[PDB]
Amino acid sequence: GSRRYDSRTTIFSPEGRLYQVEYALESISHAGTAIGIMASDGIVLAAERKVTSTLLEQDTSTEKLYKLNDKIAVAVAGLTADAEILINTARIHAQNYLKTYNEDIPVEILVRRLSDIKQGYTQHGGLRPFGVSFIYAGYDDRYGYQLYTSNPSGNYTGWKAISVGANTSAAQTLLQMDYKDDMKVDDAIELALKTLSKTTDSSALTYDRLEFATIRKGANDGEVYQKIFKPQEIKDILVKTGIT
Amino acid sequence: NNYDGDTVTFSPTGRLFQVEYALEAIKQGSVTVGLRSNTHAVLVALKRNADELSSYQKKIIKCDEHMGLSLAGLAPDARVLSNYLRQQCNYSSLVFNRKLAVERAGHLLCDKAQKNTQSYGGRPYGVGLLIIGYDKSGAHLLEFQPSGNVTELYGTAIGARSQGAKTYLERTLDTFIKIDGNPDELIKAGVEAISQSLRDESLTVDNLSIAIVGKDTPFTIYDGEAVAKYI
Amino acid sequence: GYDRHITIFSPEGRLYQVEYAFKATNQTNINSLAVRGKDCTVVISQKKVPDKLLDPTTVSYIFCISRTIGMVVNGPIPDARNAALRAKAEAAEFRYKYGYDMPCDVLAKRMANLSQIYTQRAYMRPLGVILTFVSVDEELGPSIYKTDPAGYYVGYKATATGPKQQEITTNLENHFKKSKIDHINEESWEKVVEFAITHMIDALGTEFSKNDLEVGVATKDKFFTLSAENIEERLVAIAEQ
Amino acid sequence: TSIMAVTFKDGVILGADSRTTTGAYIANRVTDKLTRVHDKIWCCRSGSAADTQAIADIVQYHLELYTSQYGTPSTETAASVFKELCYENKDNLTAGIIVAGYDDKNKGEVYTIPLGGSVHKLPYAIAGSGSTFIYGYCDKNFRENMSKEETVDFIKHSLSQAIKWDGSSGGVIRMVVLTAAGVERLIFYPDEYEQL
Amino acid sequence: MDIILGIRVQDSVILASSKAVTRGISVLKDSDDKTRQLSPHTLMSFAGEAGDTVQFAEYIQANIQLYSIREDYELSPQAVSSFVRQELAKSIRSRRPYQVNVLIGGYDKKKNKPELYQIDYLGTKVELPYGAHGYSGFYTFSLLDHHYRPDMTTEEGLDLLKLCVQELEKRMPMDFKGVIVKIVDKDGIRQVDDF
Amino acid sequence: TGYDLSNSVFSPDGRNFQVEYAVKAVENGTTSIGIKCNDGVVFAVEKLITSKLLVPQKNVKIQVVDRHIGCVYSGLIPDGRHLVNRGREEAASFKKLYKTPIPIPAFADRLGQYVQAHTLYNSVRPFGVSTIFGGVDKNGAHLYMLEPSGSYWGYKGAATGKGRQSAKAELEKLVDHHPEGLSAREAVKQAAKIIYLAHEDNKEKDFELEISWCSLSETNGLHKFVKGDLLQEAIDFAQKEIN
Amino acid sequence: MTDRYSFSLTTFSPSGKLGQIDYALTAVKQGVTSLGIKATNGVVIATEKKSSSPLAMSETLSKVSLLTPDIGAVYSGMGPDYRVLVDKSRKVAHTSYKRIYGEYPPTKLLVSEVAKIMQEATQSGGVRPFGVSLLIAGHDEFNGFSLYQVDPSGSYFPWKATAIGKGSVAAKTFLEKRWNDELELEDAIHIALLTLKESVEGEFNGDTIELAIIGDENPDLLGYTGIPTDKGPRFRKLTSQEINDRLEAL
Amino acid sequence: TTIVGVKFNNGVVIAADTRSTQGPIVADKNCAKLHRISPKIWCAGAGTAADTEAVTQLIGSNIELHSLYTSREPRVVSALQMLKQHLFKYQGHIGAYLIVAGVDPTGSHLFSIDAHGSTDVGYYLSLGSGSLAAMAVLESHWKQDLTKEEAIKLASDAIQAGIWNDLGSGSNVDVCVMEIGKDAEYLRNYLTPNVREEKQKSYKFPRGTTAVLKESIVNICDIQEE
Amino acid sequence: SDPSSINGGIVVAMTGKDCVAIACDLRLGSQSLGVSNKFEKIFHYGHVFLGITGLATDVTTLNEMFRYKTNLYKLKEERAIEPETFTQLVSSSLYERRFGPYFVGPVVAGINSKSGKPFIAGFDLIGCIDEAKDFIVSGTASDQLFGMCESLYEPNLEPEDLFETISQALLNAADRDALSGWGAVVYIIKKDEVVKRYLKMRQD
Ligand SMILES: [Cl-]
Ligand SMILES: [Mg+2]
Ligand SMILES: [Mg+2]
Ligand SMILES: [Mg+2]
Ligand SMILES: [Mg+2]
Repeated sequence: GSRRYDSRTTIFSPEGRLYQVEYALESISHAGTAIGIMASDGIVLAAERKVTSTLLEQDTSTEKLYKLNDKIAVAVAGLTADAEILINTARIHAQNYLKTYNEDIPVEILVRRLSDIKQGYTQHGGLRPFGVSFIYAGYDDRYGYQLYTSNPSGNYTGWKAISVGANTSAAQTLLQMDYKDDMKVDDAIELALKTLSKTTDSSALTYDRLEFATIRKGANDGEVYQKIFKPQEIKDILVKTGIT
Repeated sequence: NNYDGDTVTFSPTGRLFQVEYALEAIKQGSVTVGLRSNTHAVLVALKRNADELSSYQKKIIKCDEHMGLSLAGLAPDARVLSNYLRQQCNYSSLVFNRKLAVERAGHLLCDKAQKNTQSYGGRPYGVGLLIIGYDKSGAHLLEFQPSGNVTELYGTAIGARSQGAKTYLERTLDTFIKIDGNPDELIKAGVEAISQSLRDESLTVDNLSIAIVGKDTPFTIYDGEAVAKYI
Repeated sequence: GYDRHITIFSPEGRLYQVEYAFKATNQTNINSLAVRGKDCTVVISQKKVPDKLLDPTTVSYIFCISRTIGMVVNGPIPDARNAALRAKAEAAEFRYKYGYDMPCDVLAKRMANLSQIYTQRAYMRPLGVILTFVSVDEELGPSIYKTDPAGYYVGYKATATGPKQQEITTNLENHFKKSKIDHINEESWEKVVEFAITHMIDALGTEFSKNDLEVGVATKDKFFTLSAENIEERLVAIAEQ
Repeated sequence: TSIMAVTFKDGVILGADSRTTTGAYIANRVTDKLTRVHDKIWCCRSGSAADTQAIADIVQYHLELYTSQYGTPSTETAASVFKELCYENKDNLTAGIIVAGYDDKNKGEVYTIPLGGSVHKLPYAIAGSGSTFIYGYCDKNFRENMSKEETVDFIKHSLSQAIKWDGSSGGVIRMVVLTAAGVERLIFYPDEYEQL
Repeated sequence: MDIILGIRVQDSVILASSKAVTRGISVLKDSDDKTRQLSPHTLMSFAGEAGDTVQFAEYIQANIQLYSIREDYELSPQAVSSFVRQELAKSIRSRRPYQVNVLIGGYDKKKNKPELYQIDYLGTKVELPYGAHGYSGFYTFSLLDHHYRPDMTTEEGLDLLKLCVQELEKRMPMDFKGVIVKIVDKDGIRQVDDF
Repeated sequence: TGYDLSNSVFSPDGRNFQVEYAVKAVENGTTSIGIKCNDGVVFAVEKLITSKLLVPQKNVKIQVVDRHIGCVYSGLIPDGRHLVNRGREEAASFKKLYKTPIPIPAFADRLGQYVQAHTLYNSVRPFGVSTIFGGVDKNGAHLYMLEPSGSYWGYKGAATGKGRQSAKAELEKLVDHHPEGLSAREAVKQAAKIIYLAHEDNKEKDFELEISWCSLSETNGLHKFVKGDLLQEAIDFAQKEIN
Repeated sequence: MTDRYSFSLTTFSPSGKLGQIDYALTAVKQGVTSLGIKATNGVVIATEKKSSSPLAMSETLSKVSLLTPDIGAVYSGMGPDYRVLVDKSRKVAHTSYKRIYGEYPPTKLLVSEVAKIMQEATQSGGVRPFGVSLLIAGHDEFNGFSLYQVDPSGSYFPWKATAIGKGSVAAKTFLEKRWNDELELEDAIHIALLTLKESVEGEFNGDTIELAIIGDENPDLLGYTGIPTDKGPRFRKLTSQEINDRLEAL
Repeated sequence: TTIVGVKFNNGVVIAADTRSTQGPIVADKNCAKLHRISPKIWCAGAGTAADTEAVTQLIGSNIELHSLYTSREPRVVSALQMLKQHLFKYQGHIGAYLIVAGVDPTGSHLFSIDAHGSTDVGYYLSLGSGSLAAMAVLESHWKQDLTKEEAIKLASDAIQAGIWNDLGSGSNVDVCVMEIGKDAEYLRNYLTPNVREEKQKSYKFPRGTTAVLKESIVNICDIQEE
Repeated sequence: SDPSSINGGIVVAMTGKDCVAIACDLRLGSQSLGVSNKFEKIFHYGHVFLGITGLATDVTTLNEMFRYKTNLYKLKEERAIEPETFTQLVSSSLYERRFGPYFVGPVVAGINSKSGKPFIAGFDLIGCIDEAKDFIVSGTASDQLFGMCESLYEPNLEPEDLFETISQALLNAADRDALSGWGAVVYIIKKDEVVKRYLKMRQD
């Protein structure tokens, strides 16, 4: 019958590894690099679009940076279509929590929920896992500014600075070298762009190949503002930091 | 070979190997004999033990006051099929106030076994059954195969070395069919029939199992010292 | 190589099970033809009864789907009757739900969508048949719409199906290149049937008796099949000029 | 409602009034209660207009699908399909239907299906609120094997009386004739049938 | 059950609940505690139909305790009250609704403020300086409307509460066998054992 | 290759090999036939006597559907019983809704669609039987034969099983020598002869003959088994022709 | 029976490739060329009507389809897969938007819904991916004119101009040289016809070319008058004659 | 509510009053009761106002999808069949009473529909609380072979009878004309015979008349930058 | 017993020259018993304002539901919902509970950010839209509000004049209803400024 054609997506190898998870991680290593850096006064998200065209409408385009709510955003590395399925689920979870408790969802609770959904596809159902790694940038009043990552296994961890996608080994070494705990957002903006500029597979880093976002308490008094940078604004910050 | 992985696959010569392998389980089972006259129907079964400390595996199951069977092969499969027969005999009595005809019981067993030979995921039954009974048309003996094939006979045998008993019954056909109104002589003929299938071992008091049903005789099973009279 | 057993893509972006279903289509070794008149649509098909023990009246590949729609099938009879039963059920349901007779082109689309599903879902196999639907539609007039195992469908001025479809197709093409119109300019359906049989004789290079053919005719508000004696009258008229 | 169907020598004729009421208000004075479920199988509807229209539409669908598979259905078969719907949904329906049809083998046949969903084959049938007033007249005047003209007169006179006494019935008398020759619609206006 | 009262003062919330349980003809118990601790700084008193009251209260308690363990964090009184409201608003359109009215008294450790929420079985929530359910408010609100100040001490709140209970004992037809009084503040929940 | 390991898979030819393998099981079975006569149909089957211990006349093979349809089959007997059980459900639901007993062409398609459905999926196996069936309805006598593929046609005469070639040749002679038609009683005699003649392909073991018929004049359009004197008369006629 | 294929037929290979998606893209590559160009006051989508037989009436086969009054779609790849996706896209525009908000969805969100359907055929049990790439052009009040490409994986991208299928690589280079941000709709149609001529072998006329625009509101195609706020569809399919008129000024 | 439908030479016209009520209170004085199912199929609804609007939009939505699927302009009989089967299934609980009219490739059509699922055919129809007043006018002035101008006149006169004589109806007359081979013309407020007279007095208050406790700016803007 | 008059309360909305106003009382009660004088019945999602009268549990539930839905709308659409669009969403959401409805009387008020056009709308408990040019009323004193608005209202009132008109309409209507009062709020809404004013009124 049908058993003949079953790939068995949820089995261990003899070494105790999950085949499909490992192969999905291999897929993600070819995706454009995304970086997150956490500072005392905010968080930076920077990400590289994959080899673009001059005829691509950039100002209406979104492939890397997504808003989950007013306090939490994500950077994507992997299959964009897979990511949008999970992103929509996460947006719904955040609203479910807000309706139930009348408070904004704490960052970790949202991260744990999405990560549990990823885990399920590795243990039951016989379906392929989601080929996506997320960087979560967010703020709540318990832990303040937070960075997390999750991968197709459904495992998640917290970070001061982290990269996903292509050249993460090189990127992580550069971040580990220049990162300091008392760093500020404007310094973190510069570090993120400098790291992408050195790790990129492209010839030069220009505005049309980048997506950028900041989460600042640089919002008038005790509140948080998300800023998804416009193409012209990415062009200006590239000149300011002296990359173009 | 490449066509024996499941029951849903014919071979190039039109064979169903999973069904044939299920048939093989019956041949490994212990011998059991069935025979009838015009007044009575008898089952004789050689029970098998695991070792000298163990009991002898029961072979005969009562289905109703007027019907029962003996098994050879996977015993749990006989329990499933006999339970189904008990229910069907029971449905007939409760709904129609009618004792289930032995022939109709054979048809129901055939259809239940067939469904397990044409669908994916399932497996054939691994047991053969000899059903005896007395209904409105007299004494009856049936042979069930897990292929679905059910056959009405004067006498037969299934299990290991069953060919010896089957040849004896084929010779004695004209004699034992005439044993009317004499239960003891019909059992004697059945005990003599099953003896043609024995090697190295003989019929002892905890080895032998006999069942009988007839005109004024409810289906009853004899074990222990109740069969010493026939040893 | 299990990409050849179920309907998934091969490395070339092909669906082999769909391609092999197209090959099953010619297993009966029968050719069919359809043309449009002014007021009618005619479909003819070869009839072969190879066994003397057969009842020839039951051997047929033309189906009356509804009062207005007829369907000829190229492919094995089990898959043909499967498609026929479903088309009949769909046509009847349509009339019940939407209050008017299902158009020929709409039924074709529906059956084509069902076929498309078999090419995408693994547990279902394609049907090894090509379905030619004919009618005189109340809005579009004479109509020929043909469906295949890939889920493709389109309207036709005229069409042909079977092992020798190309010979018939080219013959029909050449006629319409001369006349420069999209139909047979004839008043009566009898003469449109005569045109259809004549051009099949020309294309295949074979003569036909009354038992060698099978004919279906669609007019306004009804589709019907001709008897052997109705076909004989048609053959006599062809021979007499 | 005043509805009836009558078998005669050449086939069967269905008859009906045209009045539909909501209490004492006549919601439609020119209603067509004679309904086609197949070419030569028609029915007369009485009871809830929603129910009988819903039933007749389902039957028409069933017989259209029957025809595509098995050819022309018998009048008995059409009556059976009506019965199945009326019997199995008796709790939720208020429908009294008379089924009339013409075969060539069986000729004219009439089946009546009252409230409970039972079937009764009859030489002629009457139903609706107005039928109560013409049980006497119809029983005295019906003969088997009447001519077309005699049967038209019998129905015209019968429904005339039903209309005269039943406030729920009125308007025009519609009729449908079912024979080998085909299907003929007839209509008779108040100025004609009131002076009978 | 019968009378449940609440009052939010300067630095604490005080809940008072009757002790009687009546099975129609007889008073079966005169020491019943109509309250459940949901978290270290959140208390819920309840009244309504028999069985459903305790079943609902313990169900809520289990859920809040589950949240506390999962997150290693105590939900704010506002968040707990919203969760409870939703459960009752869900319940009112169920096959058989919870016939339970509650008061939620909590001390918010983040804002350093006491908070009192009144929720009825329909899922009707209001935040109040003082509240009640049933007929309790009909007898006590005129006294609370007169004497209440937002800057009252806990001792002044207890005294105003005594005046409310005295008026209930005078004008109510039912004998509710006194009240158990509990205080919710920055240090948690405690019971006043002499009232 | 591998196209023959799973049902419903098209080979590069456009063939379903699993259905073709089911035909091999049919060809391995005993001979069964059907003859269409003037006002009805006759069915006959070869029953191999494997042993003396088989009770004569007891293991009945031909099956009735409703009261007017007979069914016989060659191949896997349980598969045939499963198909007849479905046929009995189809006939019951038809009569329930439409009142009239199911017409034979209508019944033929019900079996056809069901057998065809077992060629659409790999989760089921095709039927290992060819079924000869028919009876009398309002339009007269009808005889059908249905294959594992779901394919069926109407027949003047039909045969299947191990001795089908022999039987077919005998049936073809009857069609040629009787264009006007055959009577029901003649058809019973001829059916006996053809089974006896077809038994040459199964000559090792002896057999038991079983005949049934539906005729407008002889059985009032109901299916009945040929028994007693009429069966013996047919056996005598058959034995006379082989000698 | 029952669908017993409850497992994924698309899985990751050791190299991280999703084979079935790659193979679906290969099927799209074999497909007939289709393109889209965005102007300041409109959008144009175009393709070749590759007729399978001259006896076939190619007007009965619509490669360019109306999804909403202000949104249209064209494809390259497997035609039948496209046809069912158009059916699903038309329905989802109503069920998940118009029946909720009382208005037609904006282009980007309808594209998002179609993308989701294509993504699910890449992960759900017992199905293969859709073998098509779509180009979807549309207009809505707050986003203006827009053009999107949707691939078998479910991924979608906005374009100023692009091409998919057979001769897409050459066509995209041709479009890069001609496109600017000051093009009027008539200029974009002209460029579309020029670009499409390069990938067409045989006849090149109004009967072999299918072309539609998203432009001004067409009150003449509304079918009713009396409601000032309803001004008609922005989607319009050009006629055979209208295409031929612009082929003389070519 | 008063709604009518009238057939004429080359098409069909429907009309309605513009008053919607909640018991004896007028909720809206200029209500729109003429609903569009498709460009050339319009219906007018009486009964539960949410139901008539909801059932019209559902069937209108499904009619649009059907039209796209079949590449044909929608038919009135399709709208009728879909509406009656939907309403029958809900056994009268969906309280929609409709007059459905339109033109299609088959011709011009006029039907009515009761909440329980029954339909009828006619040359002139009326529904709603003012249907008896309207039907009185229709039965007095209807004839065969009416012109477009005569049918509009008759339809609006029938609505006026409902406006003046039925307390459930009032305000203005809305009309929609559907002619074969033409665009359907929706004539909103075709007649306006109920304008309120000028009041005797102005009730504009002096500024500062109302006592105020607190004032504050409401932040409707999103969280700001910097 | 009647769910729509257990808790009491009223909402009124009006249009003016380049502005809209929406107002409500502050009472929540259990029939005769006054429970709260701070129960505001007007909410806003971006620049769109929603007033809701009726059963208080459903008032709270629907606010939470429309906050839920308008937040998801904004994330997907990348813009704030408009009054016309939100009106359809309210109608759709209410009708989905056709045979088990929320016992409420919603009122929408706002200015379209692109056209600048003032907009108001009202609904029955099951979704029927009343889109009036002049004014919308809702609640246990809707009869009284209809009487006030019909005489006090005139078109094209300036923002500060509209405030006086709607305030006097609410106050005097509430004082003739036992289940309305205990305070009041008035929102004056212009294209890019909104002023909120609490009114002084009798507390019985
Ligand atoms: Cl479809
Ligand atoms: Mg498949
Ligand atoms: Mg009368
Ligand atoms: Mg008051
Ligand atoms: Mg008072």
